[PDB]
Amino acid sequence: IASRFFLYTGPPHVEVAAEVIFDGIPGFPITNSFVVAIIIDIFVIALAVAATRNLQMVPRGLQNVMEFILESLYNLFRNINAKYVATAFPLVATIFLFVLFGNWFGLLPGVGSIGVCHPLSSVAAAEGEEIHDTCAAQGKKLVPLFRAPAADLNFTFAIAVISFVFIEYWGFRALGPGYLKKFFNTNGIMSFVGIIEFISELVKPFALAFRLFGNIFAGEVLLVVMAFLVPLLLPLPFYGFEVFVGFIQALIFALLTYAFLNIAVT
Amino acid sequence: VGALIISIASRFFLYTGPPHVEVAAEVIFDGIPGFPITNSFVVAIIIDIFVIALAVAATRNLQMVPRGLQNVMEFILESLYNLFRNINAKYVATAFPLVATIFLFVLFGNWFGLLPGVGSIGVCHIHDTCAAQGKKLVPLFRAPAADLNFTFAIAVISFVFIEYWGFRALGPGYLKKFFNTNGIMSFVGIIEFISELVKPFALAFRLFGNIFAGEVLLVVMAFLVPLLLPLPFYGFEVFVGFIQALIFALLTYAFLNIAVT
Amino acid sequence: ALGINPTLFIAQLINFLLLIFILRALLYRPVMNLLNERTRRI
Amino acid sequence: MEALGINPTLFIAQLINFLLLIFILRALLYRPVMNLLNERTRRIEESV
Amino acid sequence: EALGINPTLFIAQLINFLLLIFILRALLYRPVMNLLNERTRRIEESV
Amino acid sequence: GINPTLFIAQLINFLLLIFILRALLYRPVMNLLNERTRRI
Amino acid sequence: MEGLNLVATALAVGLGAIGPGVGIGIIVSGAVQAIGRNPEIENRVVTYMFIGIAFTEALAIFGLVIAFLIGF
Amino acid sequence: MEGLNLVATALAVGLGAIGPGVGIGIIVSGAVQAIGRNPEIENRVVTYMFIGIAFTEALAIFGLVIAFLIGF
Amino acid sequence: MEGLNLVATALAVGLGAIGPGVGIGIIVSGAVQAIGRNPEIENRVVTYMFIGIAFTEALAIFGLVIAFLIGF
Amino acid sequence: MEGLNLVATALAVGLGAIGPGVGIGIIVSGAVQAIGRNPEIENRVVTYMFIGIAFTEALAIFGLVIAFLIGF
Amino acid sequence: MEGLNLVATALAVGLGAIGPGVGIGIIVSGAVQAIGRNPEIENRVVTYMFIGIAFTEALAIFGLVIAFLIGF
Amino acid sequence: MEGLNLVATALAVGLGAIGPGVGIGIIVSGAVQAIGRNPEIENRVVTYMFIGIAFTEALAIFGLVIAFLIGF
Amino acid sequence: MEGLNLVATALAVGLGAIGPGVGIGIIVSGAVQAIGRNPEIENRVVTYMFIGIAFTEALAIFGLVIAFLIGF
Amino acid sequence: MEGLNLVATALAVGLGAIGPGVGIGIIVSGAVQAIGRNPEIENRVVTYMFIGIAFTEALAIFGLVIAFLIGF
Amino acid sequence: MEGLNLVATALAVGLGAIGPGVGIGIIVSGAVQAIGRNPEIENRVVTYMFIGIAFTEALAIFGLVIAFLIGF
Amino acid sequence: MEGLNLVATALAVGLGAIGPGVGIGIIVSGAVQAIGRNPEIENRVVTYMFIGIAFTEALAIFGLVIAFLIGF
Repeated sequence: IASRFFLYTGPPHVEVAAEVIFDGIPGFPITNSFVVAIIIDIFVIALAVAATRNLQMVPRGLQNVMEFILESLYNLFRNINAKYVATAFPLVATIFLFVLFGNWFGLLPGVGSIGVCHPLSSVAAAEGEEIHDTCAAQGKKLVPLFRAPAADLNFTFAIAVISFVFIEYWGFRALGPGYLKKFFNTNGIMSFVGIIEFISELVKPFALAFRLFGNIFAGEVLLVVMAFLVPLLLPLPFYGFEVFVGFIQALIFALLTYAFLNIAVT
Repeated sequence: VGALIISIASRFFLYTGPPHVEVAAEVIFDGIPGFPITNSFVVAIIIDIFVIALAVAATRNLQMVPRGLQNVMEFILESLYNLFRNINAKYVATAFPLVATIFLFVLFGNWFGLLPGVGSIGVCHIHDTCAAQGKKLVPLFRAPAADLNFTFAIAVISFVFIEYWGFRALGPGYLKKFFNTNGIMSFVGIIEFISELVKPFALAFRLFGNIFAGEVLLVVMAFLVPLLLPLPFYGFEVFVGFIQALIFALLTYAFLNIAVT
Repeated sequence: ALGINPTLFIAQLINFLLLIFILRALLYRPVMNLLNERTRRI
Repeated sequence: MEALGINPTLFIAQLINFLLLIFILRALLYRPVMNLLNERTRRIEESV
Repeated sequence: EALGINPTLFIAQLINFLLLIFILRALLYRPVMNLLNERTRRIEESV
Repeated sequence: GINPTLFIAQLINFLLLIFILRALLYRPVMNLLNERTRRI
Repeated sequence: MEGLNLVATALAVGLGAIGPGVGIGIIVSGAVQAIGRNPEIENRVVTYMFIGIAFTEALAIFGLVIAFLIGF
Repeated sequence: MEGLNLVATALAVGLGAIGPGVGIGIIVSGAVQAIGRNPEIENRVVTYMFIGIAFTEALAIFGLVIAFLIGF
Repeated sequence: MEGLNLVATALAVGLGAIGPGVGIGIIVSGAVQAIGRNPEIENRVVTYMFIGIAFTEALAIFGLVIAFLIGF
Repeated sequence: MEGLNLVATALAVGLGAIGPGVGIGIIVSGAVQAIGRNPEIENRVVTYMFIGIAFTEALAIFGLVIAFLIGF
Repeated sequence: MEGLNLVATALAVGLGAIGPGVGIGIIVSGAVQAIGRNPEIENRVVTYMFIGIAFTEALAIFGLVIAFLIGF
Repeated sequence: MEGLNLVATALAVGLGAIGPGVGIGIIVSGAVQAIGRNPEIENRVVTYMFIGIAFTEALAIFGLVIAFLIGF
Repeated sequence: MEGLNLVATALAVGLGAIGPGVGIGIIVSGAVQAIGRNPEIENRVVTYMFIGIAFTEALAIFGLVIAFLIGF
Repeated sequence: MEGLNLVATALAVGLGAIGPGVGIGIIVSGAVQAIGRNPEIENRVVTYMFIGIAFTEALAIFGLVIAFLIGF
Repeated sequence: MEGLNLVATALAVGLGAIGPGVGIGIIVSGAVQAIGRNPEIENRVVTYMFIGIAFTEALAIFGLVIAFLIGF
Repeated sequence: MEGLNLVATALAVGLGAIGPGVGIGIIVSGAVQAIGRNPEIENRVVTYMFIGIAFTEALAIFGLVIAFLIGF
């Protein structure tokens, strides 16, 4: 059982960085995050059209799974605010359906291994191996081809800012000029709490983006570190925790977006 | 007495000086070619004499109806006996002399340290009196609980008592407990063994530290303001001495109770 | 560093908006229509 | 490929770990999920 | 003689002890005596 | 601090104290209490 | 001595996480218990619950902001 | 040294976070539970709840002020 | 050093926020819960609540004033 | 000194773990007790548990990511 | 290394105010709740409440009294 | 000034144990108390309890990771 | 450092008044709550309460004593 | 580094007071609450309570002992 | 520095005691309360207690491991 | 520089006493409350209580022995 924890074949170190730019020969540079964003856009669109291409009674197969997921999300959002459950559903459904597969793509084999480059070999008396990389030649860093889309502070910041813009717009949509009434209303002590609530609303998109990016980045780095410590049979529970927490983060991103929208409208 | 006390600045006139009393060991009182009579042994003998005197005073007659000192001694003994019976049922007689003698002795030792002149009266080997001469001043009547030797002795005697009675109650099995279980009482057994081993050290250190801290606290409060400032601390110490005595007695008996069962 | 490139940020925002609209016109609307059909034709 | 670069050994560890995780999930988290889907589709069949 | 006496410390200790004894006799005198008398009466009545 | 002669003397004194109180302070009072309780 | 800015960043983030973390935990536990006891009021509770978080978490964010002022 | 001002900023912000964070958490949890146990009184307690926050968070504000001064 | 005064004022303000923050939180939570249990006695308990605040906040003020001394 | 970056990484990770750990513990305990009292309310109690857990754990995540930036 | 004394002062008022403060809170809270359950005992309860404070505040007072000695 | 890596490893391990330890303690106590008052819901709550543990331990695991990234 | 004695005495006071302060607060809150029910029991719960204080304060006293052994 | 022994003594006393002080407070509060709920169990409770009072404080005593060894 | 390796072992062991100690305390208290409330579930409850202790004890064990990696 | 071993012993003992003291305090409080609610179960409760203490104090004991290994 534990006798097969051979570290004679393991990674040399733990490469950690933010989003790394791909070659990007033409203008409009694309990164490793903006190739996995495209690949997961393609996957989600293909999945949606496959579930949609034949819609009928008695769902079974891809259509049944899609209906179950969609109705579960609809019931979850309805429990918070039934008035806007359908007016804002596409945003807080695509957020989940995208972030979930973004987090689950980072765990696929080869994420952090295939790069584009823009026993005897391992060191002894150490618990971590030191086998070099294929593009050690030319002294390159082996820029990973695939990264988790949420592990980049650009895509996550983008979804946070679109969520914040949506919340602000549809709080302004039906409240009159009541936003100025919730903050700095000079109703005795209500002015201070209104200013604090305005500050909190301002920092909400930053909190969401930082939370999602940090969770996904930390999961991927923990996986790399556990692989470095012991290549096999060590990162199994950590892989399970990572997939669970990726699904969790995907769900609560949409949940927090809709909850903030509800607290804004009412 | 009003709260507008003007004698709060008595340190201007009565300056006790730095708390010279900081000795955390035994200081020899009398130079003898044999064993040295430390400052704690003399007070221990004094407390033994006082205990025997009160015992013979309340026990010279043994009147049926308790009155006077006999009533007080009967009350304290009966309270202790009822407490021990509450802790354990059948072994009250086995441990009663030890756990009541220890209570009375350490109680009188703790309450003796608060007596005036404990930190002042002493023997030549702000500036006290002796430091004026070439011989240093070493204080007299250092409470027996303040000494680490006496506390260690009573703690080890309690440890031997507990181990012997647990062994006699539970046969040879108590020596090895249930280490053969290997399912539950395997890692817990060694834990309980080391806990029992460190039990006497904690038992002695509690008394020693409490009494030492009380004495140095009284000296320090005298250093700060030696008038009406250390009155609440005197009350706290006269309370904590009796509390520590009762805790030590109840604790050794409760450790016996957990040892037998 | 953090690498918050405004061009990349705008690209991600545009891609996410396009994904939102494509899914709304392709997945959410038909599935919600079928759910309403199967919950109101009961 | 002149540009492709693959970690020779970390990729093998990732492959083994992911395959083990997939097998474990299929062993454990495949019966409840299929049971729930079957229950939902059977309920819809009954409703029609 | 070899008697070592700290004047200020001894005076302060004596004054504090006297004040503590006085406050105790003010407070912890009636309850202890009452408990003693109650125990004495309870034992006496059992004759 | 850890003078073996000193703590040995203290231990002997404490043992003598408990063995002199039992026959003078504990046996008589316990006998009196036993008589009082057996009287009821 | 080397750069103390790293130690400052660490202290700021760590203590900001220390405080509002327990605050949010207590808020959520209390709100969930209140909802479970009396479901009919849940929505109202949820509102105040989020408000509480919107305060407490804010404090932590402040620390994070300070870090990004020092770390950068 | 050189980074002592940064360390002071971090310490002030962090500790002012850890105190009022737990304070606000406890306040909101208690207020929510009281509202759940008695909705009719809700309005009243709500004000008190906010008043409590207006004190607790105030302390954190002080710490933040100490940052802005040390940070000029 | 030349910056230890900043660390001193930061520590004073931070710890003075640490203590009374949780104190105020507990006091307000208890007062609100008691008001919800017995609205009629509300006024009375409110007084005690404020009195409690006026104690714990005092401690914070002490820390704060120390900073005001370290400042000048 | 010299290796202060390691101390900073350690402090950030440690305090980030300190706070949200207790927060998550409190959230889970309270939500489980609420479910046990009223099994029918579990559907939304679980969602509130998870969103509060995410809120709390975000702070530990901030600590970990800051320490990773300091470490790397 | 003169500024070290200031840091000492900062600790004495600081840390010494984080123990009693919280404690005072609990005291008042408990007292208030005991007044809510049984109004007719309030007086006696209030007494012990203040008595408890008179102890806890004392500790904080100690943290103050040495601090000035450190500052002076 | 040299062996700071050992201190960093110690701090990371220790505080990562500090947080999740209390978290797991609270989680298990709450879950077992809920089981006691409602035995037939045991299988429904135990999972949640374990889920909670799987989060709290995660934080501690993070610390261990750092302990094996600077302790190496 | 020449001023380390002052930091030591400040730590002796400040750190020694953390535990005992919360302990006294908890003791007094519990005793007051236990007085709220069954006021006839008031006597006994007072006794133990003071006994409890006489323990907790004792710990704080130690700290104070140590401070006066360092400062003086 | 002169005076480091004083800092060690202060740290030992302070943390020893920190832990067992809260331990004793909790023990006494629980005991008096149980006594108030049911007076008759007092005779069987108090002894156990005192055992706890002599366990937690033991740890504190350990610190004091070490302190004295460090101080002397 | 000549030291800084003994300090590492001390910190690791101490904080690994800090966390898991309170964790086990809360676990045992809650579990034994559950035993008292519902005796016949005892067996089940006991099992979970031990499991919880394990999930807590390991954390302290980790700290000990660090000591054995520096002490040896 | 040279007295770091004393600081190590002090830190080990103090931090080892910080946690387990509160742990055994909570254990004793919970066990005592269980005795008060249901005296008949008392026996069982007591055993588990001691078991809990046996675990919790063990951690503190570890810290103590570390000091010995460091001081000796």
